[PDB]
Amino acid sequence: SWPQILGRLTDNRDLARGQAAWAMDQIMTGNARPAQIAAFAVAMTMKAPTADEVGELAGVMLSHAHPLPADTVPDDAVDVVGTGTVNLSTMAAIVVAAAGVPVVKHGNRAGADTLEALGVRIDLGPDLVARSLAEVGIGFCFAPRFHPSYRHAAAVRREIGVPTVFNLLGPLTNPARPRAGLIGCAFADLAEVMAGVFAARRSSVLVVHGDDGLDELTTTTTSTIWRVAAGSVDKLTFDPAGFGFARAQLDQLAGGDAQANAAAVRAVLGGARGPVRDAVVLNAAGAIVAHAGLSSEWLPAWEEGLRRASAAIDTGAAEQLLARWVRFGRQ
Amino acid sequence: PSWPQILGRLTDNRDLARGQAAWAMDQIMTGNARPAQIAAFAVAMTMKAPTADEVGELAGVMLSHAHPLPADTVPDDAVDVVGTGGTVNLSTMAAIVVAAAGVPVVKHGNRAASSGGADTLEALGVRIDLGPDLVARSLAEVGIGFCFAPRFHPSYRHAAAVRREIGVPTVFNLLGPLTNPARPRAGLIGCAFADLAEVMAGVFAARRSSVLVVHGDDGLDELTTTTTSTIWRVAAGSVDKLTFDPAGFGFARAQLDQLDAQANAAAVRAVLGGARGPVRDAVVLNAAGAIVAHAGLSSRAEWLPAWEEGLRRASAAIDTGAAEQLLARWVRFGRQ
Ligand SMILES: O=C(O)c1ccccc1Nc1ccc(OCCCP(=O)(O)O)cc1C(=O)O
Ligand SMILES: O=C(O)c1ccccc1Nc1ccc(OCCCP(=O)(O)O)cc1C(=O)O
Repeated sequence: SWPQILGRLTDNRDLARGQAAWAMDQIMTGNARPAQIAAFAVAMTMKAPTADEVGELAGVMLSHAHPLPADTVPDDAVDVVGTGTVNLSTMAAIVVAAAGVPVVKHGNRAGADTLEALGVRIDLGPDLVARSLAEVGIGFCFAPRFHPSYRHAAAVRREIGVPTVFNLLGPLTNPARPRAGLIGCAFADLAEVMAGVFAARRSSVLVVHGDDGLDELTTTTTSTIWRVAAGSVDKLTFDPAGFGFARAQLDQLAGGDAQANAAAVRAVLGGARGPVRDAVVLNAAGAIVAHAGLSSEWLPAWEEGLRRASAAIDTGAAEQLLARWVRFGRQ
Repeated sequence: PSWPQILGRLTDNRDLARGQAAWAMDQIMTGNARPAQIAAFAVAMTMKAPTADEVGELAGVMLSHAHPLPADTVPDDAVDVVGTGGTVNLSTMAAIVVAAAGVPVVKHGNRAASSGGADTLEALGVRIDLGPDLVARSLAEVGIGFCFAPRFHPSYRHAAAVRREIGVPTVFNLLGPLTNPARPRAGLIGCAFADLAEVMAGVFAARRSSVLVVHGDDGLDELTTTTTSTIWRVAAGSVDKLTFDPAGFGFARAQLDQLDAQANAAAVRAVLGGARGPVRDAVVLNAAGAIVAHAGLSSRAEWLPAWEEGLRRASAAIDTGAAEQLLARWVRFGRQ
């Protein structure tokens, strides 16, 4: 019951097995008042959620969500996304796909806004996302379309404004269920929890947190990486200087509205050089490294990832892929 | 100031700045707060661990919006007798006994949506839903009055609703006893939550009230006879933590089970009728506590002598039949 679960949380106790799932299921079946949703969200956040608990929450969401048709998602598909740099992750995603690694993203409007500004059709049913993945090499699951039952939880989150445990679930509830990815987490304390959740489902993932606060591999300083592979977690410090990347300023990597990001995307994929390109290349490589961690060395993998990412841009393959992505939505 | 700012601060486990709790409660009471914001605020403040300043701001806002009793109609030395709950039988009986001893009593409560304070009184034939003028007259003519919460705190209705929806106790559970609209300066105030009792006492202290905030070490929001009780003695803006043992005053230990509105009424009639037992003892104990608190208003009398006088007065109020008569007169007053 709610008094039971909420009571347990306000007493600063971890939940028993299944309780978080029950709570989430009530929320997802419209059997939860806004006050109950809000109380749970806040309490779960201030207690400090466990990997088990967050896993149960994402599990329920995925159990209710629209799936992609059987055998439409390649076994080695990847995600590139952050909890919240949507400009960097959107560009990295295009680059990774152009390098030949299938990419299936999942998001909402406020990084879907940027893709729409670029002329991409973001709101597609499972059948067409599958077609997009196969034919273009990339797909996007529009969260409101795939998680309609979450709308009540979505409204509460906007009403209270502040971040909660629910801010962690985006990368964990991709309806296409990619087994790999580059996952940004702005909250250092929670990044290890997310990595724990990915470890549980045996994903090959790099959970990343810039030491400057970015939910992305940064170039202004070092980054912390929770490398998830073989169901286990390794925590590393990462410095892109080891790969010849010059230090940049934080203000140089920041995003703007959909139109500004769209302009930045066209610039980078058009061959523009500077710190924005560098960050994109770096994060694209990270996703490729995660992809490699599925079927099997750290530095050689990175060096190869950086080559493939840079080439995907310089050959124009990334720019072409975007053009083909746009053209797909019209055909 | 905003909900994101305030809720963000609380979730970061920081105390609020001066005025923020007040701003939040004001929003809640002027209908400018979403149920989700209300619930988030109540839960977040609870898990952060509320301060006396913060709870004081909440109660302060509520009282600033409340309907007052008319000028010069509440005696200087009026007292409250109540618990946070979450012992209505005991506090109701204790209140009648205290009033019959000659200490003006003004209570504050609401009907229960499951049982509560007003329900016991209704079952006894008391008219609970009176306006300020009639509560004032009740207090003057009968020696006791009851402020029906919905009537005096109308703007609080949205907050009260959210309380029930989330179920679990929050800091909001402290506000009832802290927002008696007659603003009595003394009382016996029970708190079921041992952690928040000290906070309550701090709020009363800031007001320079003379109160015993009480928590039975068996969990009762009332002075118990089953074991010891923790009392936060509030007087002269100072809080003093004490442990109270009824055995020190000759009370035999009782079991918890020995302590429904129709059933509460029967228990009230029995005790006021002279029936001996653990229930009477508990009533006499808490009545005496209210009387000790009352004494702390004007005199700096010692702990022991004050209690012994309190116990004598409570017992006499029952044994002379004064308590029984006062209830009857209370019932007749409403029917007039
Ligand atoms: O807004 C609505 O009432 C609604 C109506 C139809 C379909 C979806 C609707 N809202 C949503 C449903 C799911 C959802 O889940 C998206 C997950 C949020 P996150 O990006 O993972 O953090 C978000 C919304 C929304 O209103 O934004
Ligand atoms: O229930 C509480 O937590 C509470 C605490 C302190 C004071 C009053 C409290 N309750 C209420 C206050 C106002 C109210 O308003 C009800 C509607 C009043 P009106 O019809 O507009 O005049 C209802 C309650 C309640 O307990 O349900």
